[PDB]
Amino acid sequence: LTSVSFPSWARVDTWVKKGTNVSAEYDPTLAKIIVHGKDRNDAIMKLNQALNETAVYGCITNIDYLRSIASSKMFKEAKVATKVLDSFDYKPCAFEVLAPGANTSVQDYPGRTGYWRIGVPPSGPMDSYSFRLANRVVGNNSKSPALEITLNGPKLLFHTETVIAVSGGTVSCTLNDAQIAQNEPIEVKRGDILSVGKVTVGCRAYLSIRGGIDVPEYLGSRSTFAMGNMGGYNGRILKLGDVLFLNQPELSVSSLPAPDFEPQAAPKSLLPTLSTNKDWKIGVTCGPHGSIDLFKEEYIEQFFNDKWKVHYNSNRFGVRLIGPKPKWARSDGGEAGLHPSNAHDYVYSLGAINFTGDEPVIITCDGPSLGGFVCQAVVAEAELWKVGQLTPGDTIQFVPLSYGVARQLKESQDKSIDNFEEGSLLELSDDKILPKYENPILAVLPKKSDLSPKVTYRQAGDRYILVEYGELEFDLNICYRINRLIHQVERHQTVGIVEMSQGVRSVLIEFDGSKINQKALLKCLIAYESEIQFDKNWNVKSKIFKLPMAFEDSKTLDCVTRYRETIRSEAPWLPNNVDFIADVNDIDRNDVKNMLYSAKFMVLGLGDVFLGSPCAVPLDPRHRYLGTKYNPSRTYTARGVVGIGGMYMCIYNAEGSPGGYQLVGRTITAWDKLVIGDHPIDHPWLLTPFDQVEFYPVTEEELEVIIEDNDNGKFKIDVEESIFDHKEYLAWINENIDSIVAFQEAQGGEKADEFARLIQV
Amino acid sequence: VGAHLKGLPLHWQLQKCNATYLSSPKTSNNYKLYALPKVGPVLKPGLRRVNDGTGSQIQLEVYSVPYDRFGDFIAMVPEPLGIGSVELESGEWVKSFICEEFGYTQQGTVDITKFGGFKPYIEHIQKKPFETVLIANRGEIAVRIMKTLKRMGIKSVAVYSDPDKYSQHVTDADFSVALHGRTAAETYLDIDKIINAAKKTGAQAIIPGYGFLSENADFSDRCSQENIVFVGPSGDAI
Amino acid sequence: MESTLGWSVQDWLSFHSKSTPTKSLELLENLLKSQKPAPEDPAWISLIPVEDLHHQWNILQSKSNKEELPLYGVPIAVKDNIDYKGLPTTAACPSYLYQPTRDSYVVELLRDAGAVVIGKTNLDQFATGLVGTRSPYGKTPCVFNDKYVSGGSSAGSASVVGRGIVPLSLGTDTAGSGRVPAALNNLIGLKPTKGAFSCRGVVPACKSLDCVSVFALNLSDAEIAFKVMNKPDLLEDEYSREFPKNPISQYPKDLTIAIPKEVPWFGETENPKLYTKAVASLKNTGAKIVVVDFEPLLELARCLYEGAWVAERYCATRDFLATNPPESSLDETVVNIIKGAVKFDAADAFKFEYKRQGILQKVNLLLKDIDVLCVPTCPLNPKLEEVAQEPVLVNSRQGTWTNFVNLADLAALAVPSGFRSDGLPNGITLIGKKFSDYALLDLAKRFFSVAFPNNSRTYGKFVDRRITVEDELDGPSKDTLNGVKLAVVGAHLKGLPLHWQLQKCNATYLSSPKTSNNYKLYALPKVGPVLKPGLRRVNDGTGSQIQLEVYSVPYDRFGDFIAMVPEPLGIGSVELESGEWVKSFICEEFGYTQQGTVDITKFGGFKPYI
Amino acid sequence: KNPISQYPKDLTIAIPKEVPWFGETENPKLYTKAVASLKNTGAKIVVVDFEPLLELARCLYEGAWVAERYCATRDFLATNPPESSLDETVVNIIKGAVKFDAADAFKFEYKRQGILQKVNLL
Repeated sequence: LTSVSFPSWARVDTWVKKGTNVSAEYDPTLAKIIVHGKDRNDAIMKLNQALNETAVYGCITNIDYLRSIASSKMFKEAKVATKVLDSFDYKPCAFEVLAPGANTSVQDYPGRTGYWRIGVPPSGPMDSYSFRLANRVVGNNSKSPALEITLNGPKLLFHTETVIAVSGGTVSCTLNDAQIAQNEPIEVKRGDILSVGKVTVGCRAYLSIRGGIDVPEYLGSRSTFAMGNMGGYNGRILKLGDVLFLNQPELSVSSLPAPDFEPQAAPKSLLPTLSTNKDWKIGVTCGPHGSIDLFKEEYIEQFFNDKWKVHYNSNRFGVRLIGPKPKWARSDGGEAGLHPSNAHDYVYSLGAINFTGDEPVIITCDGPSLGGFVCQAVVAEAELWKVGQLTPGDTIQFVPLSYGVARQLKESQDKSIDNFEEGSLLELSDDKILPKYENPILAVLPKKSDLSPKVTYRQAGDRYILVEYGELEFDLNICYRINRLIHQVERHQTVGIVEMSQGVRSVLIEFDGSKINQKALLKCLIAYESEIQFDKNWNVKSKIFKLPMAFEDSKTLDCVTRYRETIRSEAPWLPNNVDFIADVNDIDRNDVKNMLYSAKFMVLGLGDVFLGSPCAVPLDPRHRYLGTKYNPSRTYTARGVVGIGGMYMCIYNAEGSPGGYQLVGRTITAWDKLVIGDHPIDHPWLLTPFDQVEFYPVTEEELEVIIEDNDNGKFKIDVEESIFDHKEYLAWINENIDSIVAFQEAQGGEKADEFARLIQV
Repeated sequence: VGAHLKGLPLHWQLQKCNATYLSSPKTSNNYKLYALPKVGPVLKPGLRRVNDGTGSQIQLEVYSVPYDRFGDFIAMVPEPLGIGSVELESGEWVKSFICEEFGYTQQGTVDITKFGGFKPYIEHIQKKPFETVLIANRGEIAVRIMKTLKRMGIKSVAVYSDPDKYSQHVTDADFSVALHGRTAAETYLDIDKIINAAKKTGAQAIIPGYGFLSENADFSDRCSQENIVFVGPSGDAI
Repeated sequence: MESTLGWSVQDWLSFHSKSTPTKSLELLENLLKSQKPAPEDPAWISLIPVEDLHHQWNILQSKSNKEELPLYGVPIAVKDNIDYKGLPTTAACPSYLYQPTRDSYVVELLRDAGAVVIGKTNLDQFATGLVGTRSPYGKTPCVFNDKYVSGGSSAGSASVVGRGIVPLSLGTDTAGSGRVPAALNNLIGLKPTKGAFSCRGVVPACKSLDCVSVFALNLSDAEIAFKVMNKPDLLEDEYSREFPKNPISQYPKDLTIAIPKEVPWFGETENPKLYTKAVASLKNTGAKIVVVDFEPLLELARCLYEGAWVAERYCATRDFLATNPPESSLDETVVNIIKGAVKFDAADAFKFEYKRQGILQKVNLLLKDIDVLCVPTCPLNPKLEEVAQEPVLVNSRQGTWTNFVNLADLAALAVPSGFRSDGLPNGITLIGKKFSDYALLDLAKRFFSVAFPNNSRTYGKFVDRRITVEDELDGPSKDTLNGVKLAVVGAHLKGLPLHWQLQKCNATYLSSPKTSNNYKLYALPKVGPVLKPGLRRVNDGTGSQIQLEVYSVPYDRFGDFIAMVPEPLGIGSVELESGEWVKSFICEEFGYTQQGTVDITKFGGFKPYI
Repeated sequence: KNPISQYPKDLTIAIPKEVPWFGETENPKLYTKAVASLKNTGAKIVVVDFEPLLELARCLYEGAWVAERYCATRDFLATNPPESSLDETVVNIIKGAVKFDAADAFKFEYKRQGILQKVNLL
């Protein structure tokens, strides 16, 4: 059960709440809902309200069935008999999944916004334009949820009447076996079977229903995030047998937004132009890292000159690309990892083209947030829909685009959806395209003092400016500074700023171009930057987490095995990741297992990677080991796995997430989806920047006990509220300055460089 | 007149506002005292002044409440009550609790004037069947049986299968005993396990709910032949 | 473009709303350009660079609820006494100059509220004097006639406001420095309750007595500035103290205003006429005017002058004086005063503190039955050359009515009373007890409407403009309440004959909602010469919505209010239309169950029926 | 008016985080026992940092309050009365006041007010 609400004024005898696992073993009673009225009629009305007010989700229930009975003319007139219910006409205002399709999910738009700094992706439709067309064609409010069909669709039985439309890729669509048109409002009867087949052109299509689909919100949105078992129809793609409810105003008690518009065939000039031949031009804004401090000149040229092929390992987390190999400006990435694409983890832009080692991937709507590699360019907001229609084998070319042109396209899609009038859709055309890639570096502030470092402002998408502190280097003070920058925008309350996302030495700033333009935001930022005042003696509230971890358990090791037999079977960090850490740092593997159980990990940012996954750094500089992130990254990692990426530590809070850190052991997830855990945290992400994580040793089997206990809120997380005092820490550094320096001077050498050379292949 | 009397459970509210005890006089014979429908765990009287013949003298305690604090005091005074005035035996008028008409006109109001005061009556009101009781059940009935047990100050004992080790009724109970296994037959239905569970926890009685061993007469008889009281009918009747 | 001289705060905000971020930046740039520093305009010690104006304005744009910022883009001047981080701080002493790295808390608050600082403003050196002549940066003239003194020590700030460069400015006041220059320049001078405005980031000069102060052209703007800066700062200013809840907002029409038995004028003949007339005008507001011997207050004033309080100024400056800075940097009159502190040991400081406490006993006995003092702001309008001739005696006399206020923990508002024959202004200061600042403002409002009938009130040098709307007040914001929400239905309603009882207990009107559908209303048998309703909660079903007025009644005062409530009424709770429960008048059943009771529910309220 | 006459059975009683005894071994036992007794009345005991209060205390000693005695006694002392009438420890404490300006006295009054801000919040 995922959400459980009962009328508090009735008596309800139950044994369930948010969190409860309901099994099929004994008897499927959930609750007994008991009402007390002045007389039969008063009681029948009370019982209906109570039933209306009962929200239980996570299991199929008989609530709708109850509601219909409690509501019947039969029950009220008291024409009740032991026989009645056996011939009772029950019709769900709903459809039913006769077949699921390859990957069919409830989605909405703009999706799960508000939480990128945490690493909660928006989800929602992969091609947002078609999605919104589909909604509009049927006259839905734009917040209505719809189905995303991928590669091939479901066949659905409708138990009630409504209007339907399909938009997106080319798919043959059936209503009771007669072909049906895309982009038109189709009237569906009851007993009707709608079926949408294989997508011939593009990847995805969208099936809208007048009034939208009735599914509970999670974190503001009805969008499905499958990886996180979050949202949509009970956290997953549809299955044979599922039953989804609609919003018929007369037969419904629903909080879904009523339709705004009469249904209407989409004007054809407003339809998007899908490629015709598995080949695409895709507009991007240059940046953040398409600059020669990181990539060689000619590789930047090749990036935009050559075509990229879509790799079979592509999905909503991101679309992987095959093409030219990168020539790097640096020999390695220093402390953030040896491979030259490795970067002090910073928060990515939706649409960013992320170089996970020597291969790139487009970050899409189910995609990672706080990440450890450089990004070359970012698909323009309004161009992302193309990426949602790519299929393996497609070819693409990235086409440079100015901030302004990127806004033009976007605004044209909004005007197209809002008015729904021929001719208002703008699309890529040669006079819209920059002659040559431009410089992503918008401005550089020089270093002024020890606590006020150089600032580098990089263009990072249609929607963001990346602010980078310092040289490519970690320094705790910069983390407090980022906190102060954020504070200066709040003090200042800036109009137009959507969300600021903390990374290790950076912060990503998302804006609304309709409220503030790129140039304006740049200047306010340059300016607030000089208002930041603080001294080396700062302090912060800091929660200290003590978390059980199994060293190199079976599921951690199996994650590497899967990576060896599926992606790269050997590399300098293979076959065993811990042996790599040990070898490149010249220590014993058990020295690595000692540090993990002694080091104090300060959380620097969240969503590395997904659902509040932390990026942390040992507070002891002698606990910072050389390393590297995978090249290329894994596609799969187990829930609770602990990683080490260069000197940084992460906990993969989600099951089945791509990952690039060196795998070392396993904890419990620091994401409590239903906030049922036994801790004092009020939202799902348990950690906050400046918190501290310490590990203590448990056995694999002792950890599986803890894991089950914690999923049911019967495990008592060891958390203490305290205060991190930078002046106390500076103090501590001195009382160990000599140890620290001796450790630091002796860290790299020729051996680490051979590794950096091999790692780069 | 009510819960603010010395020894009753809202008296503290007078000490909070730095009140000072003055005296214990009675109203004139012009009042009637009603015990309002109990809702909270605090029972509350309401005074009613009458144009006669029928009022009596009710006992009161009179306090000096600083001018400075009276605000703090009335904020703690909920519907249907209020502060008005009352006439003492002596003829002096004095601030006092009064009560809306609506108040003493609810179902469940009892006319309490006979007792002359509110203390008398809370004494004319003021018996544990078992000390610890085991529930031979799971789910919703277990939870409901435990609410009553709790309210009765009776210690409760859960029993659970392995899929139920995390269920409400296990949480709610004072004590619990893992039966080991998954199926109905493996656990809840296994008389030997159940009776051992009640032994192990020193439960004087077992209450079965419905389903499972509820209408099982061997079980009712096992309880009897074991000196554990089956809360249900005899094995014979069953 | 467009003239900006003599704009109210509201004038400025209106411009900003209907203008663009760029044309409003230009207006301030243009204002900044017209100002001159140094000796050319003695009023300004220093002015911001154009870059700083940009910085402040970028800072400002940065804010996302502009149009909720009560001083959005409003320019202000601040006494060079008070830190603003964009400019140096000087205390009118060239070699004392220093650069603060941080704003006054007070400045910081005004900026948070949207204001832009334009410059630091000239003052008697180290804020020592009431004349404004004691600055090596120049003698600031009276805004009306350059032969005359501007008044001090907040001289720049008065000048600047008086000619409408800027609608608000900051000063400081120990013993008159925020009151005297208001009188001499036709301004409002607000001297708030001690510790209300933080003194964090102002250079100490009589720390234990000192207040930040405000100049304005009108009551409205003085009020907005007060609301902005009246903020605690306990851990950073040892004399900061939090305003209490439920501040009074109006004196009764009835209030007792004390005036002095003996009013020395020291030869001056014009100013007495303004004072006499001003007293006449207060009488006409309905105030009770009482003539009172101000002996104890003058003993208190003398204690200031005789005592060791000068050692406070010396304490704040001796390290610096021992630096032996260039003589030309110093005002000699100021420095000689400050060095008078050397002849007092610790034992002396105590002896005088003892005497001060003794006088205050007498002063507190005197003020117990008085609401307000009405005092001439100052006896003279000194000529520049007159204070050159007698550089100490003029000063002493200008402090006749100002020196005892802070020692007595009082608040004060200097307010115009009109013009003398020779076209110079003067006025009165109204002195109230601790935390009366809001009521003083309102009392000024009421004074103004009689003294300046038919909207005939001038401001600053603007002798031919009229106050229309700009002297009106919001009163204290709901922020400040802490009381019982009380619904009245009967004789306590606005306009009926027990409303006064709410005013006596310092109630505040909140709203006028109706009950839910559950109530009847009765008229009870009249016995007094007042007729009285009783509310009845009902549920057969047959109730109406009865009309109510709802008031916030301070918690410490509710005792006083309920004590006035006789049988058969009482205070219980009632249900409003919206479902909220709220304290209210109720009625014993016996009350509306008498012969003579009339069912009044029909009228929906008690007004309709009476 | 209305002076309180009773603390609640609940009252919050503060004791110091640091209790210096300067070598004394017997008296700590009584203090411990006494705190136990207070707990047992139903009072809530909270351990609290008394620094600012001891900071206030030292001001009486280091500060210029000693000048109050000198103020109260100097006219007499200047008579130079017979040494044997005077106790030397006292008179020397009192003559220590000479080392304070008016200015000094204020400087210390300021610090006192600053501590009291902290103490009244505490």
